[PDB]
Amino acid sequence: ATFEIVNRCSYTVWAAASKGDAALDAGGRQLNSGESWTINVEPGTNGGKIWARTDCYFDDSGSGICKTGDCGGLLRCKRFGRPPTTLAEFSLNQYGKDYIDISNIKGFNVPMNFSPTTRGCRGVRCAADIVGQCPAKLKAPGGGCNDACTVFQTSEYCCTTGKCGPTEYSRFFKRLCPDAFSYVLDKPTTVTCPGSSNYRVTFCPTA
Repeated sequence: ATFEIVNRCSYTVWAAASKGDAALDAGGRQLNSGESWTINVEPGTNGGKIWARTDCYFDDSGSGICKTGDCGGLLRCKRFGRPPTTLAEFSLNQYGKDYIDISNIKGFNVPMNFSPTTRGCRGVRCAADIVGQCPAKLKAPGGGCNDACTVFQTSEYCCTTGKCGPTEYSRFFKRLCPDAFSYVLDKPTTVTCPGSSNYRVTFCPTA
């Protein structure tokens, strides 16, 4: 119900929180190095995601653009962010439980730790330097490292028929970040927590 979004990176980022068809709390906010943003997420939200955006520019009305994770050019996101985007995923109060995970299925742009601040479970993280190690063909000019489905648009990478296996590209993300989904059908890396737990999403955790 309460998430703290901390930016431990030495660079500014524009946090974002959405569930695809609506914002979570204010949906987005500028987050300078060291600043923390506290938001409230309604119990039961399904398919919620938190992520960071880099190199953004917003006018007074709140309209603009970012190089990674841009959401329809809005400061306060309603829709999901545009790849590459390391994703903090969660579905709350699902059958008495809470479910969280980190995903690289949509690429990686910023290192991240996702941990409960209440008891009953553990957190997950993906802090390796994926952007610096990013394969030549996946590097995104705007910054970040694209997932292979975003770059090649193939049934295999996008797991279109719900029938797909790991790939050299998915193995890259998996190699650097074991505890994060590297592709749609990756062995679940989801964590189960008590219903209504509180959480903290830290960007650049080992920074």
